[PDB]
Amino acid sequence: EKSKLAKVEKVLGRTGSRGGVIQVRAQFGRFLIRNVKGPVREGDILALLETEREARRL
Amino acid sequence: PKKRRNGGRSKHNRGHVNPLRCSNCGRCVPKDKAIKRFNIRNIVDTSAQRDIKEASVYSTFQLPKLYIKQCYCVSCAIHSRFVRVRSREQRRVRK
Amino acid sequence: DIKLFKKWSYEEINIADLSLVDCIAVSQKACVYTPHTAGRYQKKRFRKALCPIVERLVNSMMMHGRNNGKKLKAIRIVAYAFEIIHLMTGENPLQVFVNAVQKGGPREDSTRIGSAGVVRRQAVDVSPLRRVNQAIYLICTGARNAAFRNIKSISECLAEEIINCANESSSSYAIKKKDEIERVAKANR
Amino acid sequence: EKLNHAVFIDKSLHSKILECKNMKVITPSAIAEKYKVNLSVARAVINHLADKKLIAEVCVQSHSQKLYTKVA
RNA sequence: AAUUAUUAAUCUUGAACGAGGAAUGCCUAGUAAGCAUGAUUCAUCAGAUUGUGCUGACUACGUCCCUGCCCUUUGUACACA
Ligand SMILES: [Mg+2]
Ligand SMILES: [Mg+2]
Repeated sequence: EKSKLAKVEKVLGRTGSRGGVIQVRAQFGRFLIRNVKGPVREGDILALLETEREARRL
Repeated sequence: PKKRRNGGRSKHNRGHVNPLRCSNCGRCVPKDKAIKRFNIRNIVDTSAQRDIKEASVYSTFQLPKLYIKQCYCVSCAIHSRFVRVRSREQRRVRK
Repeated sequence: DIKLFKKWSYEEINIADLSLVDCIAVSQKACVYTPHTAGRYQKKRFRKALCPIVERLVNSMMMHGRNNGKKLKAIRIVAYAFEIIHLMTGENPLQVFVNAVQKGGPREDSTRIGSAGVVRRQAVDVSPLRRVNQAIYLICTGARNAAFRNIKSISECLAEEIINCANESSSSYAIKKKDEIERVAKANR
Repeated sequence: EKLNHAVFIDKSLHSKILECKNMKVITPSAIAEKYKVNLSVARAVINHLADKKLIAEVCVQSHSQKLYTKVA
């Protein structure tokens, strides 16, 4: 219900059956690997609701 | 016809070889013809593995592994892509 | 010294979110007297983020076939709506519309991923540009469907939708749709 | 679910419709909703109240939107 | 040459239809959609076609899941395939 903000550092690739998901690496200052819906750029900011979780590599 | 020199298995200087049973479909296959795979796996993945470390006594814990030694028949093996169909010249490439 | 509609300033308005700041534009080139600019905003990937925020709103009121291309009518509908928002709950009408944009979009969703051949409805995160697009779209449809076959005019419904959205009350079409998306996403991951 | 708006002003309803003058926002849709009168009536009472300067214009009117407010 | 009413003009009458099930089409910019108009056929008849302009959005900046076509390897008792 409360947000946490992270900074995107680079896009890695696109996942999903129809290619509608984006694989990124983000820093809050630990590093995490997250999976994003919608157009993104390096330097964007994401509001993460669940903190301790990741996505598998591609 | 006669598409393989060894006939699809490795038997020489013998009459009969006892069979085993497929790990996936239960079929009977002679031992010298099944494909053998020996897998060393982990109990849990790397994320749930470090949750067990910090909930543990002994302050230095090593999770045990698993040893399986699965065996398969030709049909139940190439449908799961442990083994693929190759070209005529590549069929001879071992190890 | 430039006002919107010659009445409202946007020289003291802030975002106060720090995530949508770079995505919605009230700044040097976006300061216009009237929301009619014949710009070319869909030629690159992100030039949509430089269009003035109020012009994006008027671009969405011309929907359902019967009203395609009627840009001047949409400018009038929004202009009178901003007047009502000022008359009751006396504040800067554009500041209220900024608050609605920041609260009307979901922060996460769910999508089908076949990672291991098995497909789940595993959840994902939403990008700031996607959040802004959703907020504008959800507000307009709520006002549009509220006024069909009703006494209240299109401009009165729009003003009531914007105030309720920025107040987090669950009487707006936007907030209850946002919560329905996030409830499913929470359930799935 | 039918509306049954009245199409004129009764003797009893005559005094009640004039309090509307003391309203934050004044528009035919709001007048008709509070007093259960037509919209053609709601325009008639605004024109009467506006000419005698009991109601203040909020901005320049249009032929499709006619909001007003109390004088103060 | 107007009856089976060519087409236009005036006064009356005032039906279904409250956004449409299973299915399915075309579209990424002055484009979709909305709006009209020139020309063809033409003694007289456009709800059609072929052009032209006016007002002018939302959404993506991808993918091989569905449908097609192409390439490589593999199997065939098919070659009217
Ligand atoms: Mg024998
Ligand atoms: Mg295919």
